[PDB]
Amino acid sequence: MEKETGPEVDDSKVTYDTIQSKVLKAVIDQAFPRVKEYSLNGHTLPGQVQQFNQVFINNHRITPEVTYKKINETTAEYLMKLRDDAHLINAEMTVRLQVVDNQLHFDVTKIVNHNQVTPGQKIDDESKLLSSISFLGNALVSVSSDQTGAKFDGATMSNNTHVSGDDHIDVTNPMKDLAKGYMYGFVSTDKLAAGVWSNSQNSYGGGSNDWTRLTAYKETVGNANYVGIHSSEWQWEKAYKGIVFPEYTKELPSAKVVITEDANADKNVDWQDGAIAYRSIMNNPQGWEKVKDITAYRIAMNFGSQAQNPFLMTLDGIKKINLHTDGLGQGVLLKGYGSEGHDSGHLNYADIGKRIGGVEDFKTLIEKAKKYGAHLGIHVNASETYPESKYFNEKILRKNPDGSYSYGWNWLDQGINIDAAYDLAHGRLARWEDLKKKLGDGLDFIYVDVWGNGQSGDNGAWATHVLAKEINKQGWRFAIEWGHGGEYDSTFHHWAADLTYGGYTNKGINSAITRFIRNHQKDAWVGDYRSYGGAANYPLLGGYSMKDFEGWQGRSDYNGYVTNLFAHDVMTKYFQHFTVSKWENGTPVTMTDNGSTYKWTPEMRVELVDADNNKVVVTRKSNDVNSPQYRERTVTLNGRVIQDGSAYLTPWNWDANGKKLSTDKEKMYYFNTQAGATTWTLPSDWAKSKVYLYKLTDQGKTEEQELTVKDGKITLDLLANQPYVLYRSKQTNPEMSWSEGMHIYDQGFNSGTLKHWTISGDASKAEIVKSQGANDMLRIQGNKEKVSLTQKLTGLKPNTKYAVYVGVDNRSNAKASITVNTGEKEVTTYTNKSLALNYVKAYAHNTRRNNATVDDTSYFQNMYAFFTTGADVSNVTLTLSREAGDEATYFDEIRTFENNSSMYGDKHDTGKGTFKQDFENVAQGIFPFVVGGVEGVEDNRTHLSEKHDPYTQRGWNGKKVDDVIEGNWSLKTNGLVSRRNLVYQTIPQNFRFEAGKTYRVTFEYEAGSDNTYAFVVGKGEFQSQASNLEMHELPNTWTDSKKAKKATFLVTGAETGDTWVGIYSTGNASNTRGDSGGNANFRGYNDFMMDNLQIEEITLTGKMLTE
Ligand SMILES: CC(=O)N[C@H]1/C(=N/OC(=O)Nc2ccccc2)O[C@H](CO)[C@H](O)[C@@H]1O[C@@H]1O[C@H](CO)[C@H](O)[C@H](O)[C@H]1O
Ligand SMILES: [Ca+2]
Ligand SMILES: [Ca+2]
Ligand SMILES: [Ca+2]
Repeated sequence: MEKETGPEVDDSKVTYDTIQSKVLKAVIDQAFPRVKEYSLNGHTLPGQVQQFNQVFINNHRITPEVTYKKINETTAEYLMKLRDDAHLINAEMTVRLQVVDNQLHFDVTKIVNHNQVTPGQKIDDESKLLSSISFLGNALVSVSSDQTGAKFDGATMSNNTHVSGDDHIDVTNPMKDLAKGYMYGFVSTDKLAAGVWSNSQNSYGGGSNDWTRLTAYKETVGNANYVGIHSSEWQWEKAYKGIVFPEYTKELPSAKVVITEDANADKNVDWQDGAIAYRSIMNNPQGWEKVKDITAYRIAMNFGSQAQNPFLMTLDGIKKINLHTDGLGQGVLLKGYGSEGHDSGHLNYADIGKRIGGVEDFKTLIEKAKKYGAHLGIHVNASETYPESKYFNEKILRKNPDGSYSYGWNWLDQGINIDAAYDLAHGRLARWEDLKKKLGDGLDFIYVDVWGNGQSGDNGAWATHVLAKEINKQGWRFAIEWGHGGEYDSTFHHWAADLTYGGYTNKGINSAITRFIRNHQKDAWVGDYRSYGGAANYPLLGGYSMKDFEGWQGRSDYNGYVTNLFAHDVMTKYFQHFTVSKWENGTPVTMTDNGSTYKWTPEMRVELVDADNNKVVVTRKSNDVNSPQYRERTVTLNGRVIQDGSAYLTPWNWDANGKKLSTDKEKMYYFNTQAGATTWTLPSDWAKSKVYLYKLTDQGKTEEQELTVKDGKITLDLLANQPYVLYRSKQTNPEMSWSEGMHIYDQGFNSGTLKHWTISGDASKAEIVKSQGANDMLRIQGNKEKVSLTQKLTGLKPNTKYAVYVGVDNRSNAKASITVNTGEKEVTTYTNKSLALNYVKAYAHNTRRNNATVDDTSYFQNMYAFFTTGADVSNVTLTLSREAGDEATYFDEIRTFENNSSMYGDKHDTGKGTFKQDFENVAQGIFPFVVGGVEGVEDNRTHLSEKHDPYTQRGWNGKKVDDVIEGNWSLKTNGLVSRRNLVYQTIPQNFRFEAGKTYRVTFEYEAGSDNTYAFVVGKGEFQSQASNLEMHELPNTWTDSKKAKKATFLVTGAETGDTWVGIYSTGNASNTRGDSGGNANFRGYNDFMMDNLQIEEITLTGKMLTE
């Protein structure tokens, strides 16, 4: 390429002024808000050297009519009149340039559109809107090829672990053309560096063209090439289908430059200096300060009406983690906080799940969690909804150009995508406000699922910023799913933090520049996941690795959750207590993974600092990618080694909420992923002290040991993959108030003792044991007389209807019971040997082998009693008991909660009389049924359907069957045809067909197809040697009827006491009547609904004897 030339600059007709602080001077044009050049400490950086007195308004070139006033020594103002009659532009904007020390601020301080526009109202011509303002062509700062050390460094979005988003370009003549959007951009010489920020929500496209708030441009002036950094286009008045968006969607344009000399004392001036300085001018995502102390993220899941994780139970998990981590902070995402659980009731943010304890128990959880530094978040959706939701309406639904619905997720029900732009223009904000009003203060984060994939239309930079602002205004921190989502406002990205998702192309932000700037503010990065290669092959800063134990994607591994916190997250979070100050890359390496062989340049040393001038240095032990030392680091703190390879001994000087610890609460954590002795030098303020070591378990600090300090050093030869904590004085474990608010002490058997139970009988026959999944359970076995355990139920309300259940898995034929005595009345329920395996994926005692109770299976099911308090609630007791037997009964979870069911002879309490279930007051689940094995262990596609006329009912969008037969609730199964398996069944603990007695079972049902579902009678454990079943295939209920049909069956209890009834998915094909896809799913061809179940004990007389 030949040396390049361009026009020289004739400034004979230009009048310049200067504005200046004590350190920075800017030469500015009086004709237009342009900076010609900057001076700081006798060094210079150009701005926009060649005048370009044009702006682009609505993508039309306009020569503004400008008037100027120098306001004061640092500040100048420009009034810019904008007129283009052909394009209906008639407006004016005011711009200020202001120097603040080493910063230059560019602000549009006022915009007036002389066209009539009313936010929230119709506009008849959208071209009358003043929708975009661009000052592209006027660089805010630049560097010239004639300057020594001239370089540009910029970041773009990459989520591919093989491909850095960063460009590093020497500014030379000749050089390659450059006209490109960037998220972050720096220019520098050997003397000065500059960074640029803008609030522009411009996009040039997806991928690396998105979040492009800056544009870099090469311009040749005379014999020199300049690379300048411009703000990209800003947005202003916008509409959707003629409806002008709310005023809050308009944010005045702003940009800033910062200019700096060496800022990290390396005696070199480069982008890193600019990046340090940039932290003073940048936006900061709201809530970022919390991130560094949220060490233990996870999800607690509810789904399908089951109430797997009631709000108050989540507090007990918080207490386990508080003990086991010795007080590290937590972040629990409540996926299924609303409606019937996860993926129910979307858009109605304020509909806090009633079956998990409602707003009252949510409020208690938020408040009580504060002292454990445990922050709660919720999962919401702003992209799709279901007929059941209050906010389902034709107007909000997304339609394709052809008029068809854009169908969304199908799982419990068939959802339809919403039009997010319509939503914004029609009151979305108020839905957040309603949640805030109902819930109150103290919620930490809103995680918006799906958003950023386009299901709801535009989910790009501008639309995301608007959404985030609505959430942030309520006091909530923003979190999103995708690695590429929410770059401006997010603090957490699920597919960055859960390293398993998506594979190597779909991870966190692969940018050294961006991570240097923002590592401490968000979990948005590339973590250690060797099989992805590139940046994910042992990042020096770590990166959040999220696992779970409360039901998300079936996850239940408590011990592995904790090991993972210490293996990845403790050091990741340690670094976030500092800001990056220096970043050094090594020589390129060659890697082969994921179907390619490629080059990657790794970081070899990263330094960080804090406001106390502590210095952390992280060094990769080798640049050789084929050496084990490539995947090892050293970490020093003020030169003292705190990590070396597999082991660390790291200080922690912050409480669970991030507050500075008192001196006597300062501690160190030890963790080593390998066996072997390690030796550590103590800091001077430990070297002469006594030192005590504790093994951390789910019981807190254990196995106290005083260490021998020799020559200021300690040596630790401890268990691999086991956390320990060290202190300078003896420590104890506090009272945890297990299960506070739940009316009973420790109902998950987490406290290591049964001493708070009153035990009647031989106490040696009751003990806490661990399941095959390491989950604690009460076990009674080997007893020749009854064994009972009793507690008072505390804190109840007088004259109030309650439910209580215990989870029970009985391997004995002996009676295992739950009994409540209110003082005035006693009620009891029992089970003999359990006969139904547990298929609920989000429940910790499902039958997946790794969750198994014993013998590789789980038959846990909730065993209920229903009672009513009297006037005095000072002596209400709960007793778990077991009659004599050699085999074991296992119990876990005793939940007592308000309930208004009337199942027993039209009365609430457990007792005699005709059994009825109208599904209107279900405590949880699908009682008296339990989900069967039709889908295996799954987020079962059977739940309690909620009415929303007309959308849930026959006729809407051609629906063939009602979701709800009577009242507000029914029992719905979505699409589980042709499975040759049991959809659900009663169990004796929930309804016992007594030996030799006959019952009339009646219900109303909808069925979309003939003989796809059957009513069945069985006994004992169902086996799909297949079990004998009495089979009654059911006809469709709509081709010859305007409503649900009534079914009636006689059932006699087997002498073995183990008779049950249920609904079975036959082998027959369903009939979608020529419909397909979403229409076929929506319309209910493949569905079954039940309501108004009655089971009446009868004596067969007269014509009953004929059938
Ligand atoms: C998918 C996922 O991990 N989470 C939820 C979700 N994410 O949005 C997507 O677009 N996901 C996606 C990922 C890969 C390929 C296609 C799509 O969206 C869903 C709602 O649209 C749903 O909530 C996803 O979670 C699943 O939820 C079901 C129950 O509805 C079930 O619990 C699954 O185990 C979850 O992964
Ligand atoms: Ca430097
Ligand atoms: Ca009903
Ligand atoms: Ca539903």
